[PDB]
Amino acid sequence: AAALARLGLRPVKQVRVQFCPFEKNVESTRTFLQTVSSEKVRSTNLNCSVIADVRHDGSEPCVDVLFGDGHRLIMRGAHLTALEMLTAFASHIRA
Amino acid sequence: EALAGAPLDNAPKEYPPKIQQLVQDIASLTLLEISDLNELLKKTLK
Amino acid sequence: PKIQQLVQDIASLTLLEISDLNELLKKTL
Amino acid sequence: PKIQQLVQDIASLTLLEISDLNELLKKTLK
Amino acid sequence: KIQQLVQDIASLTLLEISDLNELLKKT
Amino acid sequence: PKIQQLVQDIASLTLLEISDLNELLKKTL
Amino acid sequence: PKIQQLVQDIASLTLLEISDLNELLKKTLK
Amino acid sequence: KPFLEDSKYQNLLPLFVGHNMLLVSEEPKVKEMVRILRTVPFLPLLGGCIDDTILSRQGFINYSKLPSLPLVQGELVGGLTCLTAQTHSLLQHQPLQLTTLLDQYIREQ
Repeated sequence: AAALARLGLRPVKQVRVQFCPFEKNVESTRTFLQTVSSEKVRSTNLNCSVIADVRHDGSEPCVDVLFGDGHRLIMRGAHLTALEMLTAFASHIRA
Repeated sequence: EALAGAPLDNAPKEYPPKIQQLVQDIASLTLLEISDLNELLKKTLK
Repeated sequence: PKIQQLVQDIASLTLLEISDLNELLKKTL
Repeated sequence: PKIQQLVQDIASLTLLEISDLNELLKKTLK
Repeated sequence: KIQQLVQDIASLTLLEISDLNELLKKT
Repeated sequence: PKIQQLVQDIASLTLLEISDLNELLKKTL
Repeated sequence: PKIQQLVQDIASLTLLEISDLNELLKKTLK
Repeated sequence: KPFLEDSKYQNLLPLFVGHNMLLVSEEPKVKEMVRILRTVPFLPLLGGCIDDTILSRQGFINYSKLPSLPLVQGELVGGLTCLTAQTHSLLQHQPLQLTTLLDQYIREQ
């Protein structure tokens, strides 16, 4: 979270987190939400909009990231660790 | 015993067996029995 | 027939059989 | 009783007979 | 008589009543 | 009494006569 | 059964359950 | 976790992963909490339990859109008596059909 705080969310304009709470394989994505929805990272720019769209219907967990440019980052965190997702996100932001 | 509710979003509204038995009893019962049931229901609430 | 006798028959009739009476009456009338 | 015999009995009765049917049936249930 | 005509349909059976409206629809 | 002349009575008679039929029918039925 | 105990059962169930009752009668009746 | 692992409400165990909180109320006042959560999108309503039955966020919004109890309780009696009401209406309509037809013929004439 501190690493993401240092590396501000300048290029990204929108982030969306979708998960099924009853599903056993969502905890990672939930952790990701916990990291991305903090003041330390959110107060870098108010251009970013964090949306949490939690659903009950059986579906694969996934997070969506919209950049200012043509960059588009979707990743399914069903079998992805939170730390791995954060590192990948940071690398994509670096561009 | 657990509720085990909300099996699926698209589930066609599955019902417990307990809620089903009273429905069958009302249908089998005659109108005279239903008439007293309706009057008592009206007395309780309107 | 008798008005009172038919009323008792409807009262003793079950709910499913009640649904049958209206369908038959509608087709005839 | 029988479903068929009730239908013909109601049809056979006149409107005044049905008028008394309506009052008695409503009073039974209210 | 107006009352007599009213009494006629009043004393008619349901089957004859069902014939009345159908005949009315035709003409 | 016969079904035939009731229908002819309804159509042939004037509007004020058929109006009197309705008000009599309300109190009977 | 008993007329009274049926009345208490209907009121005892909450909104979610009695909502199923209303739609259940529609499919069985009509 | 130990409390709910041996209870009726063992279906809420997957809900409790990571940071969690419980919004508790004697009465189901869902509409206002929903409308104030709408302000801050990042907050997810994971689920819960109302009137001894479990429910999801989709179910929560369905319950919020739902009307109150007393009108449904009253309509229960109407639904029960609908069969008798339909039979009475079918008995009524045959004599009433003649009066309606006469009234229509007044317009035609």
